[PDB]
Amino acid sequence: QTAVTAEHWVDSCADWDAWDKPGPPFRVLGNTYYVGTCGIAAILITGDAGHVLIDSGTDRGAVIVRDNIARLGFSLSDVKILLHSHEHIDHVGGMASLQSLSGATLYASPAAAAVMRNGTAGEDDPQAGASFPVARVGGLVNDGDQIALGNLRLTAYATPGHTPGALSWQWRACCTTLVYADSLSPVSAEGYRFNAHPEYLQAYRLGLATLADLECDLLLTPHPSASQMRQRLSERQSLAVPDACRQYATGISARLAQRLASEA
Ligand SMILES: [Zn+2]
Ligand SMILES: [Zn+2]
Repeated sequence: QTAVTAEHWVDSCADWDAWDKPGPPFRVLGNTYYVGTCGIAAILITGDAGHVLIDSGTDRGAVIVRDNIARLGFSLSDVKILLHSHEHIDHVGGMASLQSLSGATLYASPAAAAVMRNGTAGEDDPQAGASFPVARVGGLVNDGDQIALGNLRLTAYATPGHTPGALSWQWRACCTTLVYADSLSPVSAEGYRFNAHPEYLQAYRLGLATLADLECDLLLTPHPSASQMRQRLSERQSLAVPDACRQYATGISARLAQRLASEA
């Protein structure tokens, strides 16, 4: 009838907080929970035949994710499937620790699977320049592929640009359609330059135009402040906004247009 631990989250976590700062878990909607840190998001989706967990945070943030899952009363061994947003250390750095202690099978896009297998980028990664423990990928996720676990059902959408193998996940919670849209930010390491890889930008455009048109009632981001999750939690009754994915993707296209303006 209102938050309850999401109110505690607003009091405990700030906007653009530290990646490894401990934070409380709260319920997003129905079977979907937030189990991430104050700076890095981790999405837990519970079902009758196990749970799905998206993203791990860093190797230090995975300790907070493990704690937050236990705070809600859910068993880590009941986490049967691990998913990812994109293959950066602040989101999948502790994936190997969560996979080892839960026994879940980790699904990843081909480009992300190479990073998890090697523990590092990644020639075409815009931020190629910290390594993390290697993880065991059990399945490959392509564009439009579905993930099934009992009554749970998630569909992935290849939305590269921030990373070559970034994914955006969409599921239903009972209804409401939630979308875990990737960071998609036109950020990179100094000296990478976006305009040098036009093969990388057309696919960037293709995923952005796909994300904007997805059925999308509630928006979630690996960096919570990317979708103003804290403001939506503090200001309103629900996290769901009409045209949430349409506004977010248009904002990314605006940032991308200004990023390509810094070419010359
Ligand atoms: Zn990133
Ligand atoms: Zn990040």
